[PDB]
Amino acid sequence: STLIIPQHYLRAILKVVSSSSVEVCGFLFGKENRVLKVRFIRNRLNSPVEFEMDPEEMLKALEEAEQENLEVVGIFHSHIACPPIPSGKDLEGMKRWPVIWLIVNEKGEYKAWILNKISEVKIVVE
Amino acid sequence: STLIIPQHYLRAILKVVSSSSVEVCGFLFGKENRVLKVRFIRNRLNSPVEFEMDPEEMLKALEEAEQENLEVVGIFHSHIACPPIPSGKDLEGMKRWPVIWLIVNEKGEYKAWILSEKNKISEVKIVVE
Ligand SMILES: [Cl-]
Ligand SMILES: [Zn+2]
Ligand SMILES: [Zn+2]
Repeated sequence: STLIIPQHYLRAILKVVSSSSVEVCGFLFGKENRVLKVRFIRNRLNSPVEFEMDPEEMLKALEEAEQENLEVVGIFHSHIACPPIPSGKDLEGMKRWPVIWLIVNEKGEYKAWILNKISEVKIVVE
Repeated sequence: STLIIPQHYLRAILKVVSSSSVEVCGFLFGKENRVLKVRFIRNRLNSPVEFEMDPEEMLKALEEAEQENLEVVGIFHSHIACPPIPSGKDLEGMKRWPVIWLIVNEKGEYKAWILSEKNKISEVKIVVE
């Protein structure tokens, strides 16, 4: 498993994360394992230790991707301070949404994960 | 659930954690939801970011507890410089050991966790008495 993401999209995510006091989250839209569009979604928990997508904004984003013939390649979110490795609650979310999970933090670290076996996904930056 | 822990036991755990450069781990032995004995167990990973109990010591601790008519109320361990919230590895362990998981850190924070009837992470109220 690999995740192919354009450099400028990953840098844009990292830049938002570097300025956020709460966990950030959103969708990686595209095709196969290739990211073609990034969509931030509001973290309705407003929290530095967990996230939950605003459901109305989530549905709107999914509708817009469908209109554009895009699929959900992944879910991305950030951690504050701690490493980009799934938490226990993250693993529960990966079972609900078994796509690629990209995790980043404010130190510029990034790793990707996919599902009862969890494996790291190699990130290919383009 | 609710976890009732004596104040001097929780203080002892937190002050050991404050002085430790690796994750600390052990058993909370007792009755029902009441901690009656704290037993530290070597972290065989000798790691600041994860833990695993030395099997040798783990077995002895459980037979000692049995000799005193005590049951496993919980497992406790520490995180260093991260919130006291279950890691992904912790969740795997919580499914193998469905008891209360008390997590602390070097900032003196402490939270407790169990898996619900749907096997989801759920927070447990801690009563310090
Ligand atoms: Cl263990
Ligand atoms: Zn996370
Ligand atoms: Zn842990």
